[PDB]
Amino acid sequence: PTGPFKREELLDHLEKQAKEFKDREDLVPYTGEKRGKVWVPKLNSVIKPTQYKPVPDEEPNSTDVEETLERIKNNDPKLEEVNLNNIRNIPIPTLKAYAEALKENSYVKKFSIVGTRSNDPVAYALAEMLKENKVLKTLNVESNFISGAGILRLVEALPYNTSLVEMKIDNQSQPLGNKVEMEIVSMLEKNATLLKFGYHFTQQGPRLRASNAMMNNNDLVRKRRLADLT
Amino acid sequence: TTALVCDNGSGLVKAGFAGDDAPRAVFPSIVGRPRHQGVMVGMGQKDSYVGDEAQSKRGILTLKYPIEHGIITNWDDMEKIWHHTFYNELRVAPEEHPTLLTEAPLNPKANREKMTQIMFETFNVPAMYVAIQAVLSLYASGRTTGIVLDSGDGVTHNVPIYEGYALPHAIMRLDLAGRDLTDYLMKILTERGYSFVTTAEREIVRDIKEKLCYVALDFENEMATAASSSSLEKSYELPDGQVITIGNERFRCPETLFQPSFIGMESAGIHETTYNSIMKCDIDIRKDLYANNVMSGGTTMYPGIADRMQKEITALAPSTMKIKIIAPPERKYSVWIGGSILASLSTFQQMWITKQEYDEAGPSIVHRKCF
Amino acid sequence: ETTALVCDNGSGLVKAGFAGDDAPRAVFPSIVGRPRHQGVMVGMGQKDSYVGDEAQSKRGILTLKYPIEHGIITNWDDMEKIWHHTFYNELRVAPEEHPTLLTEAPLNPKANREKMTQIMFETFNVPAMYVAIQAVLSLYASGRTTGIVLDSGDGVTHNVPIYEGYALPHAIMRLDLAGRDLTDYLMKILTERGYSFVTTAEREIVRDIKEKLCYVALDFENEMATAASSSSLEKSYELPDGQVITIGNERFRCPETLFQPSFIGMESAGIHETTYNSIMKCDIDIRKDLYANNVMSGGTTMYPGIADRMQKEITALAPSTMKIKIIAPPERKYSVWIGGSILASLSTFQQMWITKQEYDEAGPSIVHRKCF
Amino acid sequence: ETTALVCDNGSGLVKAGFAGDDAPRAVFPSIVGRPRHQGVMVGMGQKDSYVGDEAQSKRGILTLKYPIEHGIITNWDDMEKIWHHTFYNELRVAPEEHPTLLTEAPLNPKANREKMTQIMFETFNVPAMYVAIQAVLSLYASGRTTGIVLDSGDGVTHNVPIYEGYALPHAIMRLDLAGRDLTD
Ligand SMILES: Nc1ncnc2c1ncn2[C@@H]1O[C@H](COP(=O)(O)OP(=O)(O)O)[C@@H](O)[C@H]1O
Ligand SMILES: Nc1ncnc2c1ncn2[C@@H]1O[C@H](COP(=O)(O)OP(=O)(O)O)[C@@H](O)[C@H]1O
Ligand SMILES: Nc1ncnc2c1ncn2[C@@H]1O[C@H](COP(=O)(O)OP(=O)(O)O)[C@@H](O)[C@H]1O
Ligand SMILES: [Mg+2]
Ligand SMILES: [Mg+2]
Ligand SMILES: [Mg+2]
Repeated sequence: PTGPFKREELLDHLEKQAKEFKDREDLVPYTGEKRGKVWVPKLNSVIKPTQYKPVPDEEPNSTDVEETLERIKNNDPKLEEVNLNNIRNIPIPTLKAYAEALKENSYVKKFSIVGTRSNDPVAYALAEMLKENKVLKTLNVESNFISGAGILRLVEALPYNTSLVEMKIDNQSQPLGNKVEMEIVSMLEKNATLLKFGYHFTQQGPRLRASNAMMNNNDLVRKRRLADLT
Repeated sequence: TTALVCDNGSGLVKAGFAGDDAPRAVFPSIVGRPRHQGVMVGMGQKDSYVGDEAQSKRGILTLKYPIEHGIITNWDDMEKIWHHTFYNELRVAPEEHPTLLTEAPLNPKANREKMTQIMFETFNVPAMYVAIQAVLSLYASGRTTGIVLDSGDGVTHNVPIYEGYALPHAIMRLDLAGRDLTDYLMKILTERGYSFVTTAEREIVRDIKEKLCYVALDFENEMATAASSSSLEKSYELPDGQVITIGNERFRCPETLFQPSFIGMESAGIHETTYNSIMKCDIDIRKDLYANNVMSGGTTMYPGIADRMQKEITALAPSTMKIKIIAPPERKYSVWIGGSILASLSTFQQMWITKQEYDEAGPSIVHRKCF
Repeated sequence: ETTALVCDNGSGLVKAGFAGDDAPRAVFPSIVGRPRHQGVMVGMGQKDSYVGDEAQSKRGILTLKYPIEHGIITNWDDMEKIWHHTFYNELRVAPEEHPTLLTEAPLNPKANREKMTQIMFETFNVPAMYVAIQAVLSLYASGRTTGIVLDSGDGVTHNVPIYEGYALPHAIMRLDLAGRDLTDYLMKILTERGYSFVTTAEREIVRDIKEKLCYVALDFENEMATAASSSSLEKSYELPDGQVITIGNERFRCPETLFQPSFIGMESAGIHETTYNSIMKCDIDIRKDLYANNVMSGGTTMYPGIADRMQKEITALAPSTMKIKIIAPPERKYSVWIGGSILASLSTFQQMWITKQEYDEAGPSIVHRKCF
Repeated sequence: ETTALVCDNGSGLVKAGFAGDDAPRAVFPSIVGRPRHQGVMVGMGQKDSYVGDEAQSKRGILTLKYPIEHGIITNWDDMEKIWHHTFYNELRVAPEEHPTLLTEAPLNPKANREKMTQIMFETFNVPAMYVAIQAVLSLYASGRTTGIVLDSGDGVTHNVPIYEGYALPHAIMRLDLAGRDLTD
């Protein structure tokens, strides 16, 4: 329209505008005058906290995203643990590529993507991956920006999966919603394999349904440990 | 005998006459004092400025906000705002007119007492009353039951109300409102290459906010549309004739209300605080709360905010619920409008605290009257 | 030869140590901290959490969650993190060669006890474990057999009366009002003086203010009038960033919610009324013995005005021909743990453990037939 | 008109109506509700107390008290409120021209019956009133003369045996365990 923004012209105009508005002289001055009736009725020490024992920091996650993705694509036998926690600026197609590559990988048993700003496409892709992959044991998607729809799709993948034992989904940026929570526990009652589900429920109903489902699955573990004892 | 209605907010004073359909005076809440660019505070020259004058000579005036997050904290500067409101904006003699004031949710007892003391002892008004903002909004809406979302320039509250009895334990306050949204819009315009960091430019930024921003129904879809095409962009003509183009800033800016991490602040969004407020209220009355979500205040004026709120509450609540969001077009001054309906009633005459009642009872009467 | 472990997992704090001692070895807050969603600090290459003191030290970039709400374990993975931290990081011990004693509040879900047994036997596998009621341990630490225990912690406040070793479960009372509610009320009422504490890192600051400066008034209205008259009850507190705040009546308005729950909108009665109602629901011939043996336990009972106030209120409610005695020892914050150390040291208790063979044979349901 | 009134004030419900009918006209819960929160909206037909169905409908902001506990009237002002409601608001009748029949559980205190008589004759003044045992009425409705009645309501559970119209008071049994205890 008018080309590149000329900030100096705007500032000059604004200052010109300000110069031309002088104040008015119709102000009744504030003197603090009381015109109504005044009503008449008829060792210190600053304890500072010091519980913060400064346990040291760690070392930033040195994983090479490209190299690791290449190893997962190559089905590298030496690669069992993939930890992509707290790595800055991982593209959404890169995470989707990770999820696509993990479908046929025979060797990665733990996968986590905490605090990588992952959203619903990533969760959808991971959901698709979980229907096919038969080796992955641990999935941690905590502390991201995945909505209720992504989580729903994830748990809708669970009856086509018999290998995952831990799903951590807690501390998403938005509450999942009561309706979604109901469909989630409903799906949890239709899988006998998952042993830990990381999520702070809001409603006591699904909370207890989930608790009973997990106790049931662990008791199936107990009973098969008892039956195989000759 | 005509009553006055003064609604003092964090950003704007709205003041006028009971019975009118809109406030006659609307002006910012900024006390402006001489700076030290040259010499000290000159004696005899006007030692303070309010509203428009303080928003004009801004460059040489330290601006203050006497009310901070809806609570009166500088009583001298409050009394100043009030004096200027009576004498220099409405142009009335206060002793001839009953004056209705508003207060924030969960305003401390001592503030109500001090407000009462100032109204009777300084300005010698014949009568006064103090009504709770959110309650006035629900009154104006025509209902006796609902949860108010009141969001202005400085503070947002959720106030659940059932059959005339508000619920103090369930009120939620979020310190995120219009001024934060202006700051965020300024930041992302600076990011795009429009560096509006002067106090002069601030007005322009506020105008862009009030005219071109909207709440997206599905944010990430909108972001993809804005990245994939120019179909959501708008031109804006600046006061000097320059024309700028803005894109996803239109809907990134009010998204902060739903996602406060955009400005750092780790609080829940207004949909989550709304839900949490409802969940602190007893199981029985909850259903009614869901059916009467009333939006009040200027920061609820963004197009599309009702549909987005409807979606988030719908997905956050049990499916069986009837969810309804009520967003009157006149909600920007609805509090004032509520006051206008309030004083105009034939039944309101005996509700005022009179001067004689104050002179007999003292500060006490404000709580010991209509609570 | 194998030393027994005593672990008390309350709503707010974990007190863990070895049996036969006098004080717990590890006392740490029961919180799990997770990364903030603000992308300020991404460089910290951790796993996915911080637990305990480490979470509290780094709280400026963390979101803090309590795994237990109102005495009920709501998240079990975070509970596993707490137990792993208190076994391997704090006590510096290997769990497979030490029996474990755990505690539970009365009128809790059965599933909580079952899953505690299941987690202790299948993930942190112990030779034996035993679950006990907290008020029985408090009475064990008090040295007597008959009494009514008011145990108030971070999530629950429960009254349990016991006469000659027999408990009366129909007179057990439970009130969901404890230290965290008082912390929230203090956060709400500090906004009256212009101080704004909102974030979970500032909640710990408010908790410290409550632990250091609050007390229970003997008469509420007289102390309010005294505070309104003169500034003799006002104390100053220094914030971590060097700011100094002054508080007056908020010192005693905060614990007064324990006697007037309607300050936070609850319809229930105060702790004195609840204690009197628990006494009146028992048999007539044991009430006298309950009157002389009011036993206070828990960290919420540590305010320096609460015994005299409770005695005054209960003496007002009870008949005038009765001796009302409040028993408030100085070490009552860790009475449950002390009782657990007493219980785990008895020679007559060693046949009441639940071995791994019994758990394998019976499953996670023997905890009702073996533990009270 | 002189058409007698029949009112049954149990621990949980009030069943009131006119004699000669088949079903009670007004069946409403025996509760009194009082507000516990702070009122902010003036007027709007706010009451300082609520009785019956109105208290049950608005129970989310009220504290509900039962005037009768285990068949014994513990609060008398609330009982006067219940009787005023069931005379003037529900049955829509004037009490001074209708005899009243009231019910009482066995083995109750005498003071309860005395104060019921005093209130019915000095505040809602009736030409006549009569107090009857509930189990005798239950046997009356069953159509027979001999039987043992187990009457269990909201506060009491009592057994009364009657043979050929003669009652045996030494075999009347009373247990303070009923619906409210099961609710608790
Ligand atoms: N059309 C609009 N779009 C977006 N924001 C608006 C619009 N109109 C007003 N606002 C914002 O609302 C604020 C006015 O709210 P106000 O009525 O003063 O609330 P209160 O006084 O209760 O705080 C202004 O500061 C402005 O930033
Ligand atoms: N000196 C004190 N004064 C008042 N309250 C205290 C004090 N010390 C601790 N507390 C409170 O006690 C609570 C926990 O006490 P305790 O019962 O030992 O832990 P838990 O509830 O986890 O079993 C904390 O929430 C804390 O606020
Ligand atoms: N269908 C039902 N099943 C079980 N209990 C019921 C049923 N209907 C009513 N009740 C119980 O009956 C009690 C009151 O019964 P009733 O004897 O008619 O009233 P009252 O005890 O006041 O005379 C109530 O406490 C209620 O819990
Ligand atoms: Mg306003
Ligand atoms: Mg405890
Ligand atoms: Mg009956």
